[PDB]
Amino acid sequence: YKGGGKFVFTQNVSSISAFMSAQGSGFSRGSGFSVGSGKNLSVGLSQGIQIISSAASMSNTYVVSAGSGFSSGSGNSQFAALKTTAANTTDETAGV
Amino acid sequence: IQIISSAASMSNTYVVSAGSGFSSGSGNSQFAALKTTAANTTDETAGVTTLKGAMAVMDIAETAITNLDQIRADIASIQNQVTSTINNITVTQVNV
Amino acid sequence: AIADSLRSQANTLGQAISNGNDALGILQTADKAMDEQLKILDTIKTKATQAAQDGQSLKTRTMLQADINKLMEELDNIANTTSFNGKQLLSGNFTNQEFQIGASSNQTVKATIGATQSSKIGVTRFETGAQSFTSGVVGLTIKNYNGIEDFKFDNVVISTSVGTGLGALAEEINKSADKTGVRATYDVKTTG
Amino acid sequence: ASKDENGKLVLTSADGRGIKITGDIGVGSGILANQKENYGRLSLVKNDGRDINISGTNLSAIGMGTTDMISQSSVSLRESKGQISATNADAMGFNS
Amino acid sequence: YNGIEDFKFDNVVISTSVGTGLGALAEEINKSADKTGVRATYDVKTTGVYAIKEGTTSQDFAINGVTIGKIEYKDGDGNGSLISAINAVKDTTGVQASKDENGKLVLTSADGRGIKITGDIGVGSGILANQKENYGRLSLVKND
Amino acid sequence: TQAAQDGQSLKTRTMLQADINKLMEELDNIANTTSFNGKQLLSGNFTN
Amino acid sequence: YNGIEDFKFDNVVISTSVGTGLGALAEEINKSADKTGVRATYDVKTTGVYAIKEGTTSQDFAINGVTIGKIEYKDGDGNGSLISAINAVKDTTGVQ
Amino acid sequence: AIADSLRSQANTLGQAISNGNDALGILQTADKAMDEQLKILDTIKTKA
Repeated sequence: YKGGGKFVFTQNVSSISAFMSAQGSGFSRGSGFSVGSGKNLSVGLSQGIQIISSAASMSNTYVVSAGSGFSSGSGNSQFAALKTTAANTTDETAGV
Repeated sequence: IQIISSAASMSNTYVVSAGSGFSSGSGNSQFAALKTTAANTTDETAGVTTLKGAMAVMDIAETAITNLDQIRADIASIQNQVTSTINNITVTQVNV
Repeated sequence: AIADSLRSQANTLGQAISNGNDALGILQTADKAMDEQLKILDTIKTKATQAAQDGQSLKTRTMLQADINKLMEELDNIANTTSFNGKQLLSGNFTNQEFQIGASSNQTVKATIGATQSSKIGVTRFETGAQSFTSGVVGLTIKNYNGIEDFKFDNVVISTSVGTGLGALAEEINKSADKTGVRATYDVKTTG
Repeated sequence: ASKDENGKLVLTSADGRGIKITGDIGVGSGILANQKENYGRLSLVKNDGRDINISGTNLSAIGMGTTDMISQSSVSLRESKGQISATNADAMGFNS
Repeated sequence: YNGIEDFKFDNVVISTSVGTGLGALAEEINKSADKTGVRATYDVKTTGVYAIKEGTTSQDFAINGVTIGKIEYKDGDGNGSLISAINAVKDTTGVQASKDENGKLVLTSADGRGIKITGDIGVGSGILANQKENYGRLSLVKND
Repeated sequence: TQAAQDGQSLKTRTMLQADINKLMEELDNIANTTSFNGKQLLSGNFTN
Repeated sequence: YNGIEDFKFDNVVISTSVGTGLGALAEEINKSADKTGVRATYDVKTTGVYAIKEGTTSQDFAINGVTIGKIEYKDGDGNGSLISAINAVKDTTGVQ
Repeated sequence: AIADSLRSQANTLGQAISNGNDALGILQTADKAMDEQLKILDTIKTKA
């Protein structure tokens, strides 16, 4: 799943709080797992979710800045590397 | 004698508080557990030490046998597949 | 060039044979281990049957339960113990394990030996309805009995006659036991 | 008809026909006016651990209608090895 | 593909059936391996996050088109009932439920058929509503 | 043939089917695996 | 645990139930031994001091939730009554 | 082509024998169990 760290969406939510408040997710006010309900799934989401706000501009998840060879609209925009602070991509044990 | 005043609102006999997943009008409202202070429900002796306990442990053991057979069948299927692969590889290596 | 390609393929297949033999060893070990768990579970069920009679007091049923405790301890001990060289086979951490058995890169078999611990094997599902005070012709339906369709029983009478009642319903349900996996019993008492 | 240990009155039905007393039994025997129409209760047992999704046509007669408090649960071997909880026991089939 | 012209594979269905999926595509790609130099494989898993909690599935929880039903699972899935009930139909669906080391819920498909769960699996298992429709990944490997 | 009898419940038939799945997987593996020096022989692209 | 990242286990209950305690923790740890290299065991005892004298337990003396009652024991427990009375529920409590 | 056709027909019949020897167990069990019901009805008619 696209680097072994957090999971990466492309939704249009400002933060995990509104992503839970929003429809579709199982965290709606009617459901049992609302924010502040003893389940404490907000921490679980914070550890394993990285929501890209707008796919048009994502410099906080991929190394896609101007100096990089992958600037949006400059070709190669779909090959940019993930960001180690955004995700939790760690190296693998050496070789075989 | 424990008289419930009205079936629409009975939070003094079953555990139907808002925190529980058995709130009325939210589904599951007919599976709520009794209240130990309201009724006088006490635990039972441990396991096969009672008659109905024994006749329940019988089914639990039957289901356990079922599950172990189901797992052993998977092991056996993998083993037969590996054996066939090994025969085919043994012939192909000679031909190569 | 062709000779070197064929030599590489012959060596890779010669190593794939050893990989297959190792996989066979692991799987045989796991199976011959699970055999004893099967026998232990049989013994447990036999003891529960022996205790399910009412010619035995609580003091002897307690010896039955003490024996079952040790037997189940042994079962989970076998589960958490059987291991090849550290790889615990019968515990639940042997999921999605490959064994390269091909000349090229990603040809392999896969092993996902399930978990066989006493906290996870035997999980039955009980239900029980409130004490019924009303009569009437009843027709059940166990929805999704096999993953595709429903399962409608026959209409059954209840009230007080010989061929009526919860006993009749229990007969009708236990009849089709092998298809639904749902056995039924009853308990009819009016205690003050 | 039988006499309990604590002195209560017990009217059991072997083949499950349902007890119905018509006349006045006489209070003081222990049987309230609400127990005169009795048909016992059903006890299903699956062997996989998923909810039996019973939905018939006339269900208030077996005591599993849309207004009947039913109990359901699933137990493992290790869970049976200990003390049977009060709700788990009612699901098992103790305490009619 | 060879310095002069292109190379068009034949169309390949995807969704959830036996002759579909990334495995059905990898077969086709690997078949014409000696002419393109491009060998392919696949990896079709669906791994939750926030390893696991206590919850229940909807009455009509179904996976790959076959209905399972309501399952109540404990905090760390001590019952193993969820894994057992998902695995009891593994050779009809194509998915094999498993419990990861960290406690997460792993749903893998051996022959690459694509996992598609319809009902509410129940948040608490860790499978977000953005994963209920998974068909895995592709992995090509050239050698030049 | 072994599962074509009615002394076997759906569970045992399911064990049969689960085994047949792995056997057929092996068949496909042989087909897509046998190759001389990249030339896949038993796949269908060894024509003419 | 290996040179790059950490290793998070599962949340394990402790208190007094069958599927709880340092036994459950040791199971959960020893399961993941091949990757971490950290096996585990346990030792759950409760040894008195000033070896033993004459005295009695309170009328509500209980252990792990099961009530035992009053027990009059001699100086060196010459009766063995204390040990026998505590052992009479060894397979319900888990305490020998 | 023939030997592989006979090798299957020999394997099948070899398995079909097991289906018969299992269809005998199911039938003998059902038969010897009816034996007691006949001795019961005999008693009822005698008691009547």
